[PDB]
Amino acid sequence: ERRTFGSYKIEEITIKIPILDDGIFDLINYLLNGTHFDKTHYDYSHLPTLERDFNTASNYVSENYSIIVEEIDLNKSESISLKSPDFTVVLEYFKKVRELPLLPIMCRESEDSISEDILEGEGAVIQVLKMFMKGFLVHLGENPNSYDRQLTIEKYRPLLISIIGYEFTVNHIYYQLATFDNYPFDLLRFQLQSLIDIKERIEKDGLFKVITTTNARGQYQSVLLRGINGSESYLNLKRYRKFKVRVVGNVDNVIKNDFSSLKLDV
Amino acid sequence: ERRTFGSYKIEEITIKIPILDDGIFDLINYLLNGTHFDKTHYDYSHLPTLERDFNTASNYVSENYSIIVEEIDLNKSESISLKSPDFTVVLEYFKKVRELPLLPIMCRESEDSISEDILEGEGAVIQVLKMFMKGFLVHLGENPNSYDRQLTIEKYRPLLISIIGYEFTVNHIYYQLATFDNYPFDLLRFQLQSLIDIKERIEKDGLFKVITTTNARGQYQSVLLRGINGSESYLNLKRYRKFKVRVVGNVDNVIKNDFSSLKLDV
Amino acid sequence: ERRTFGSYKIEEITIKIPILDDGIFDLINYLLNGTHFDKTHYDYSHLPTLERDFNTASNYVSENYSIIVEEIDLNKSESISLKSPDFTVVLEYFKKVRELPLLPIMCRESEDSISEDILEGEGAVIQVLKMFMKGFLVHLGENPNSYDRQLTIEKYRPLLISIIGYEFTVNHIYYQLATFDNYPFDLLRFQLQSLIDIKERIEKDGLFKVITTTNARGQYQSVLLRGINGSESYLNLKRYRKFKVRVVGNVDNVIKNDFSSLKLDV
Amino acid sequence: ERRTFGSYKIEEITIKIPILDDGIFDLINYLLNGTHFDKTHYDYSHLPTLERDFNTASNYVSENYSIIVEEIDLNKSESISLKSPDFTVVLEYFKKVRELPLLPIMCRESEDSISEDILEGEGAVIQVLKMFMKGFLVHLGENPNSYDRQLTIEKYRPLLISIIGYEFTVNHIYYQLATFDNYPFDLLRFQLQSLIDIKERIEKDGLFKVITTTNARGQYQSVLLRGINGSESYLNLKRYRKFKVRVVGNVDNVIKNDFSSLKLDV
Repeated sequence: ERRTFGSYKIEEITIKIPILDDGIFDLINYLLNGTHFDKTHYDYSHLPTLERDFNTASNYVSENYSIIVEEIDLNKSESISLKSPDFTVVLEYFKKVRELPLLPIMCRESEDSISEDILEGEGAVIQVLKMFMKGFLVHLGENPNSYDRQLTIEKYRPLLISIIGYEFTVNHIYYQLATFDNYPFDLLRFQLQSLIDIKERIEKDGLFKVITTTNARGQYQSVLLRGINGSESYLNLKRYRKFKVRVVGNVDNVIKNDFSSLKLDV
Repeated sequence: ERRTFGSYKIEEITIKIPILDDGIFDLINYLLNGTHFDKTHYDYSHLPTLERDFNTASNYVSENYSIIVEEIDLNKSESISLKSPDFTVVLEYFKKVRELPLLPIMCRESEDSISEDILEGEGAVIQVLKMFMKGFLVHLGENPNSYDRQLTIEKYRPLLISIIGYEFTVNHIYYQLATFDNYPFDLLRFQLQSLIDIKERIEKDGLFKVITTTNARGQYQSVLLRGINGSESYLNLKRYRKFKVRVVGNVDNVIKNDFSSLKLDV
Repeated sequence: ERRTFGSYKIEEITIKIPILDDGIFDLINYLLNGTHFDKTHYDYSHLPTLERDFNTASNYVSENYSIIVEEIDLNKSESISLKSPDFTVVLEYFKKVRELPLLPIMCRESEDSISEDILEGEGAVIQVLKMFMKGFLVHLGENPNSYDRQLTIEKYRPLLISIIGYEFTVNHIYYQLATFDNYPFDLLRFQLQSLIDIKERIEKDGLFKVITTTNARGQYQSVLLRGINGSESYLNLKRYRKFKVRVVGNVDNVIKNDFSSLKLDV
Repeated sequence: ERRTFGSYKIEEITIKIPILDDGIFDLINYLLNGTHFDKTHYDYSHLPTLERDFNTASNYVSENYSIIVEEIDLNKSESISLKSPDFTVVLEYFKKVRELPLLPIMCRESEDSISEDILEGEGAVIQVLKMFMKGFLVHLGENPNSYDRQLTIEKYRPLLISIIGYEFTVNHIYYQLATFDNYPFDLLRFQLQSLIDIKERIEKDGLFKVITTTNARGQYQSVLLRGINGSESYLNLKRYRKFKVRVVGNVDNVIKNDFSSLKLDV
């Protein structure tokens, strides 16, 4: 059941709406386990240095996951969630509920205080995801679909966001990609080229804004990104699921029998 | 939207049951209109003399259809049905209901009284359908499916029946094919070869039996076929429908754009 | 209650979804009556020769509308609809239901048989709409909104289509604009520039495809456009309404009174 | 998200009723925290000595609030309420309920017994609110609305009441303003001028009346104000809420792109 890396799939439901398979839920679980590409469900010539970054980031995320795996109850569904711009994972577990800020880029006054091996671990993670998106887009271009006009990149926004955060804590393409979660596929297929213009001044003074609402029972902090149009968008939760894969098995038919051979009447 | 002749298609529905597209409902309508293969929704090298028989039978069925088209009301859905062994078509029409015995082979005491042109018309029809089935089976062998074990030939039984009727009013393959409407696909894919054995005696004395039930309000006549096992099966009605084809259009994508060309960061 | 020509407006509803006001329903009614710009609900320096084309097309559409106005019953809501690519209007009328193919460009084997005054009338209509869209887009750029990322050009597709039809029966911009009814606003605000590439070959052989489905009770004809990606889209109905304008009246306040004048205590 | 001080806002709801935003709920919370104007959600030239009184009163209210903050449970919505004429705040708190008489002016036989710093604190509070109302009214005059005829000052009555209490425990404008909670906006916009006449005799003998009803389970005390018409009104509870502010963010669009530049056909 192997597949190319960074893939997506399209499935139909009707009462003919399609839905997309991301390559993330499984990707998240793989990074949870530190699993290596060989023992994965996964033609990568144009993917330079893919494996070393892959497995280094897999291990780094593996121990980070273990950091909270240690506390987990035996007894204590799966509805993993992600938050921009510190790109934090969110879990739940019942008897029959935690988080981790994978890439905190909002404020880091430990540029040299944090050890360089940890920094390289995060850099490996962010580059891995960067190339993962590059693969996902190559995949989009490689095969077009009837349903290319029905959905948007919207899931992947925060990852691109994390990219630009590193950019400030070290671009035009990834930024403007992030700017439109609602952006459609074949559009990008058309105008990957001229995505060049804000020019310098709206990002020299912070890429994002931070606002807290004093809800009188707490302090709902929130991050408010600004996009190259010079505009803004609130960051929002996005609960995940993952489709229960079909039992279907490959036909792999070998008989390929001839029919003219049989002495049919005429 | 062209396709190969004699095709079938497989469609999924779930609350993952598949259903088959026959190539008959459309085929019936085409024979209704006498339409020629060029102006059809339809790689036929192994189909000898296909076109001349095709269009001759199309015309013959066209006038036969007109025989009852003349009487039809303007105002007076579509639920066409077929009956073995005279292979009769059945129509309905409402304001917002007839039949025709296309190939009556039960009793014909007009072997020379019926003109030879009419006889050639029916022979063209029966051969056309014969090759149509041969194509359908070549199609089955050409592409196998996950769902090859889920359905049977059951729709096409009466046509094979009509074949054997001509055989008596002029075989092993088509007979035994007809014998099992419940017969599965890939089985035939396996054992097309040895389908040879009843030997002479159960068919010298009539291929079928005829029984009428005196239901006290009418005489329900019925034909009871016997199969090479030396067994029997009652012939049954089979109401038809036809799926409302999807609006889907061919992507026919031409851009096939490169991606390494864009100056992505790394 | 005057407004600039070719305008749009944005209105909120919630149980904060916005909806757009087109400038079409009213525009359609104005062309129905042949009304001139002076006696309209409507800063047009950059609109060359606007009035002469405006009123000529208004008159032409007025008589064309009268062509079916003559037959209308006294007694016999309003749910006007439009169809590409002949860009036909659709009406209904009850006691307490027609159409007209305004710009038939699918097939016209009367290039010189049709008088030149009629041809100039249609050309005036199509240019009028062309500039109307140019104004609509200037309007989009002039004022951006919070909700610029929530809707698409989708209403106006067929008009752009009619444009390209004239192009064949005499471009890159209007074509690619039409190609994406789902296209978002501020995107166009960004990349109006580089919209240049199919190159010659997919449009030399017909801009559109025509397919009829033999639904066994009729012949549902349909037109299937192809877009610069080399892809396709089915053309679809779009029922219209028009919001019942609010009773609101301009405050136009004139008092602008001072307050420090009153002998407030401190 | 800064705004001018003492503001109000107008919001629409329909099944087009408007509602007003006060500048009080937030103001109450700010005085709860002793917050200073700089770190507030808030062009004040005509506001003399605003900041010193602002922050002094903020601190005074802050400790007064702390007086009951000390007792509050950790675990133990928000429905703050105010009562004239001692202008007392009212709170509630649940697991998942107190008051404070901010400006008791009904009876104070401690004119010199109460220290002068406390007295200056209350005087700062009352002047702060006095100017706050003056700003609110300047705001009303500065921008008029369609809905100026749909609501009344009714929320702010008790504050004006507290004013007149100080007047006795040290006017025509603030008194008559208080006299009509049901008074409409643009009226005041018209006749701020001649609000002069009861003349001396109905207020020399107490501004208000006090009546207790022996409800046989308690003593429901109540204060009964008298207005310059020589009439009366019972003082009433007014439960508060505060709208959950919209997530909306400022567009702050910067592109302001030209359109004639693109080589549109005509």
